[PDB]
Amino acid sequence: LVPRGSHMWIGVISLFPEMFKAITEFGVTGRAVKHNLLKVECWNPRDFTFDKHKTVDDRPYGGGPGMLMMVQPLRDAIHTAKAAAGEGAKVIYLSPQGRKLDQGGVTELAQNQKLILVCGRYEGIDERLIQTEIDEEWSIGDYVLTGGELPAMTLIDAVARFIPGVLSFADGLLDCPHYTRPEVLEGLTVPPVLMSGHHEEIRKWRLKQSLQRTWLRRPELLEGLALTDEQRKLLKEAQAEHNS
Amino acid sequence: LVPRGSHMWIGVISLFPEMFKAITEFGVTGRAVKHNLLKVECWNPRDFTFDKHKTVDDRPYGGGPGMLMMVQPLRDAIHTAKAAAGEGAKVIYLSPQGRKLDQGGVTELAQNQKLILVCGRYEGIDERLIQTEIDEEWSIGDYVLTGGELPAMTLIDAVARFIPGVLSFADGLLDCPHYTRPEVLEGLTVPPVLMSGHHEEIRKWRLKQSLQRTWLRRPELLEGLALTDEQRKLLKEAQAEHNS
Ligand SMILES: CN(C)c1cccc(CNc2ccc(C(N)=O)cn2)c1
Ligand SMILES: CN(C)c1cccc(CNc2ccc(C(N)=O)cn2)c1
Repeated sequence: LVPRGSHMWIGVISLFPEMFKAITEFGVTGRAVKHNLLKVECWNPRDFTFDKHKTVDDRPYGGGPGMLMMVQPLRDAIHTAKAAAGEGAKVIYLSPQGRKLDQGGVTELAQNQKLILVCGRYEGIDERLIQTEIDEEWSIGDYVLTGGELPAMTLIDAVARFIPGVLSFADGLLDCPHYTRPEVLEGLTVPPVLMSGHHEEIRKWRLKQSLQRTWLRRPELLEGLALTDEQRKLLKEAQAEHNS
Repeated sequence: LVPRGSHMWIGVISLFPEMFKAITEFGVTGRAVKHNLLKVECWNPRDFTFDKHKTVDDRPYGGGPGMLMMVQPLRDAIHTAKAAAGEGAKVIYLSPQGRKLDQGGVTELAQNQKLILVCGRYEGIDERLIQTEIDEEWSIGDYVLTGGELPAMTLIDAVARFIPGVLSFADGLLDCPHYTRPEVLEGLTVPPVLMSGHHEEIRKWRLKQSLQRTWLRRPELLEGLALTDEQRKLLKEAQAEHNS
């Protein structure tokens, strides 16, 4: 009954599929799953092992302190996910060596109706599997985590927001400050304009604050933008008041 | 019995504390928790409400489509976490408007023995709470998620790796490719040097590959580095071979 149509299917390859309950069972993403706007399906390489101890790691050629994902169980899990996905599924590997995710990249990834996310553990996966099985390698940021599961979940959450029905950044700026009750909090008052009921004055104040915040915190983000006439004016005003 | 000492305590304020099972119950972080190297303690603003329906959101002054976290339950939850933490706990708010996390920032945050992480939902929290309760505002990347929980979990995982006992980036470079069995995979062979047993040749090959990979994928990362004599040489060699 809930209108889908732009529903999204996401296959996940992970040694710890139960981690994905954090997004499939709670909040907005949990609702998206319940309403069939989002489907997350997990395959565990451990289920594709054949030895008694269900071995899923293997030693790197050339030595070193780390292990890699064992090729055969991982490869078989990926092939099974691909078979379930059918035609048109893009296979994504999350790693610190990948293309850096930003909101633009999220909107690009969100254009896919089917994704398969491969979650590496240990020191990652065999380079030849990346060559033969992986379409795109992405990073959620310049830091190292214990597995690709949190990055995969982060990507799912980010793209889920663009699925119709699931739900100032949209303009490439940081957001303005927001206020709610009470009118006075530890001596700090709400900006009078927000309680004026003057919608146009409130819009312009918020936009001016967003411009000022972006300039002060992330000035490089401004360089990437072609500001509107109005934005140029409000930013100039904010900068003048800062130097005043 | 497991040596701790540099153990870390992390308080979390979240409307969905059960999401944090994804890190406290599984993998390396799950082991860290079991071994008392890492403690994660959650407070839910819903438990600090007094009305019949346990209301945790509130309307923004000045209108708009979104809601904010209700101040009183959130504020009381934060104060309770602070009381439990005692002296010296840094309070962190995760938002897209915060300082961008990278590995350097992770190592800085990891110097804290106590952290409190505040997870915003809806359109975030009252600006005056950020002023009065929050020490530092951090972002895990330039994208928007449905809540601060995945960013909080991402930060916990990243900093947990620096807790002694819990466990090429360390040099500011991307990692080299790695290989494991089989020797031939879909016609693709393992680089002969990795099966040569010549440790010095293998080290230099890996370093050269890391330099080449960083140059090709993330050249800006190289600008931030003062390369060693050896790194300058191997990078020059890799670049020469690319133009050859
Ligand atoms: C070489 N190595 C340690 C490694 C290689 C691949 C995957 C993993 C799993 N960890 C991840 C994955 C992604 C990210 C990210 N920033 O998107 C951070 N951590 C580790
Ligand atoms: C204004 N707004 C929508 C908002 C404001 C604050 C928090 C939140 C919760 N969502 C988050 C949190 C952090 C990150 C990050 N990149 O670290 C991404 N999403 C949303």
